[PDB]
Amino acid sequence: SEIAALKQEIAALKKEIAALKAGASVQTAATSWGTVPSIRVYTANNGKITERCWDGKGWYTGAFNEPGDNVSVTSWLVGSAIHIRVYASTGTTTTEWCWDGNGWTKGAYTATN
Amino acid sequence: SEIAALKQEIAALKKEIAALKAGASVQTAATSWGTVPSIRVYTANNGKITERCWDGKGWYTGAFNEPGDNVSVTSWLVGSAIHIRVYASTGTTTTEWCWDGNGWTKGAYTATN
Amino acid sequence: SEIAALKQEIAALKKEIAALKAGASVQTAATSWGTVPSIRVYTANNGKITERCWDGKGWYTGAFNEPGDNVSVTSWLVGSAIHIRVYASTGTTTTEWCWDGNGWTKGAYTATN
Ligand SMILES: OC[C@H]1O[C@@H](O)[C@@H](O)[C@@H](O)[C@@H]1O
Ligand SMILES: OC[C@H]1O[C@@H](O)[C@@H](O)[C@@H](O)[C@@H]1O
Ligand SMILES: OC[C@H]1O[C@@H](O)[C@@H](O)[C@@H](O)[C@@H]1O
Ligand SMILES: OC[C@H]1O[C@@H](O)[C@@H](O)[C@@H](O)[C@@H]1O
Ligand SMILES: OC[C@H]1O[C@@H](O)[C@@H](O)[C@@H](O)[C@@H]1O
Ligand SMILES: OC[C@H]1O[C@@H](O)[C@@H](O)[C@@H](O)[C@@H]1O
Repeated sequence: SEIAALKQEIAALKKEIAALKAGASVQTAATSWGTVPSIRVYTANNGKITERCWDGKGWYTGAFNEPGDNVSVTSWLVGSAIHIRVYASTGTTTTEWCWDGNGWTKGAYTATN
Repeated sequence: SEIAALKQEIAALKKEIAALKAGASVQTAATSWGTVPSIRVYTANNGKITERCWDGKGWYTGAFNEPGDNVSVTSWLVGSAIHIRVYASTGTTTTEWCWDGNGWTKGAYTATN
Repeated sequence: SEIAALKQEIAALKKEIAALKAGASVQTAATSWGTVPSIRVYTANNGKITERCWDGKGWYTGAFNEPGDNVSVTSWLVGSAIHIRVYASTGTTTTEWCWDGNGWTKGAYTATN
């Protein structure tokens, strides 16, 4: 019956991986500012984070393009200038990315002192 | 020893799926507004997103009830009117949902132009 | 050929778990306040959530240290006092944690009434 147990094991093994990846989806983060408002939506997909932008008219693709399997975001206004920080994580490594009005740059964030 | 390798493989196979789903949990997103404040907490559970609300007294169930395995949220005030956008993702499909004071509606967001 | 199918099954079984955990990473949430600003970044890692803080000078470790596999956060100001709510989830159990200026405390949030 060992071969029959293998047939059952193969079926259980195909079910266990089908179910894993079936329930798998992309992960997003969002932030907004002003009264219009502007909206930025960051999507982690297959180890890549990309950005979509809304400034009142329609949606378009933003500059942000960095690696990661997970993303979070916060932002604040200095008067009307927007400042954005995006936290991108692969494995156990979190990288901070900074928008301060003139391009994305790597930030000072570290996970442990 | 092939049958013995199968016994070991079955044990490794039961460990590999137990560990996967054991570490699995629901995913949440949160937003807030005002000085009271009001709080909204969105929970993705088994392909369903639902909403819990706090307006200063206690917690209750909100109107939001849409499919998705992942959720993010942002909100803004126009004077004292709250506007909410919720980003719900299943597989590779992200759907935007809009609260503007008179019911949830599907938003214009798309992932690629 | 059953033993040969087992050799193939073992290879498929080692690929299916390698790929799972390979794509696995930590999950983060972020919030900010003021014009400096202050930033708080919460990281869920191996069932533990910890906190990193920025108040204008550099990054340091905060007080927050609670269990969970997933985290979300929101915050608001009452004048200049910061109030924070962190939502920590293990399995299907979401616990709210409250910062109101004098230590973290468990909040009134429940998932269903
Ligand atoms: O004008 C669009 C730009 O807006 C900024 O807020 C950032 O989100 C940039 O990544 C983006 O390219
Ligand atoms: O502008 C650069 C700096 O901005 C601060 O607000 C923090 O986000 C730092 O980690 C970052 O390096
Ligand atoms: O009054 C409760 C209502 O508040 C709005 O902000 C939305 O979150 C609705 O989904 C909810 O039903
Ligand atoms: O109110 C409808 C519209 O509101 C805007 O702010 C964006 O979120 C759009 O994608 C949406 O369709
Ligand atoms: O001063 C640092 C403190 O700041 C508060 O906002 C909280 O984030 C605490 O957990 C933290 O220890
Ligand atoms: O300060 C305690 C209370 O604060 C409120 O804003 C909510 O977050 C409650 O769930 C919490 O118990």
